Amino acid sequence: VLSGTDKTNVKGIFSKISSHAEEYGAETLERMFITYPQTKTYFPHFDLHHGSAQIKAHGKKVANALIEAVNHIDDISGALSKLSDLHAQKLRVDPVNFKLLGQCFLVVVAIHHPSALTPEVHASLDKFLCAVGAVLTAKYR
Amino acid sequence: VQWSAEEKQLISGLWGKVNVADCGAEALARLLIVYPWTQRFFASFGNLSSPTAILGNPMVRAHGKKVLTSFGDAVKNLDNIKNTFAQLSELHCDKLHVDPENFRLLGDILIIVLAAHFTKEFTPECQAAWQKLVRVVAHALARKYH
Ligand code: HEM
Ligand code: HEM
Repeated sequence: VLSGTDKTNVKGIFSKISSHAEEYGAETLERMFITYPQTKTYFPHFDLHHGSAQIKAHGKKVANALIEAVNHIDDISGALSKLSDLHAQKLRVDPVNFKLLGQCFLVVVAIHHPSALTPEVHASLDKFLCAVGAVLTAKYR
Repeated sequence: VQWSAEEKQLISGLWGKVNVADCGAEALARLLIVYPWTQRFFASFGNLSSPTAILGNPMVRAHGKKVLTSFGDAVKNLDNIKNTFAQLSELHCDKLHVDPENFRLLGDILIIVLAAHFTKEFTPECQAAWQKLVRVVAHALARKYH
């Protein structure tokens, strides 16, 4: 899973967030709308106009869990697991998107925290998101 | 593949400013590090034993250069990819035996590298074009398995 190196990096990089939670998750879910349109299909009830009131609110929702997780990095499940019954049982998110979103996020970061997303921080950061996605989908296994 | 007008002007609107070698040595360097198994194909490159060891190897670095140099050939003739990449879809298929799933990784890693460098310049629209790029090239690369 995540390693001694690993945990400490995700954290060190989640410290330089920062309080930016809002715009970051927000810019990440947007990017994921254009770059990957097929991903809109899940948000019919959603308004998807740049800076749409809603994407705003959901983005600090999505952001606050990634953190939430980062805090209890040592037992992720019961940490996001609840977001498990939602994504898997109700929403039926195609386990493939979880990758798309992870990609846009790791893109947002790379735009603002260039010098800090080094080879090794790229990795770990990707390790982390992969259990995060590996957890929200667990109900598949 | 129907290229749009602002989709080209962008691809090349960014390319012009690209550091083929620098960007070049990273993506490949980030690949060997990011997904370890892919180090299988480059053993002849010598030392790939530590993050450090890798960012320092002049082979990987050297080759890193002709990789994203080839993507440039992708940009310069955005209409004839399946061709400019016919010759190279053989080597990767009949000789090196590389899973298609790995042409796509390198492509998702080119984009992380492109953005890191151009920070805010790499606008969403920007990204849309350039993910459409790696998906195509990537595709033209595997057509030789089919
Ligand atoms: C690490 C990956 C992801 C995380 C951490 C995450 C997080 C969240 C959060 C925090 C919520 C809001 C919880 C609530 O208010 O009930 C949510 C709900 C939702 N998620 Fe995600 N998400 C991820 C990936 C995805 C993917 C891949 C999809 C499918 C494309 C998706 C689609 C949705 C939808 C449609 C909702 C309900 C939003 C609404 O209508 O209010 N999410 N998720
Ligand atoms: C998807 C983007 C890729 C691009 C743009 C690309 C491009 C190229 C090009 C132009 C060559 C010419 C060989 C030479 O210059 O001597 C080459 C060879 C080679 N490719 Fe790639 N290729 C890609 C994918 C991959 C993947 C996924 C792998 C394995 C992980 C790989 C491993 C190799 C190796 C080992 C060689 C020859 C190295 C040597 O014998 O010195 N390539 N590639």
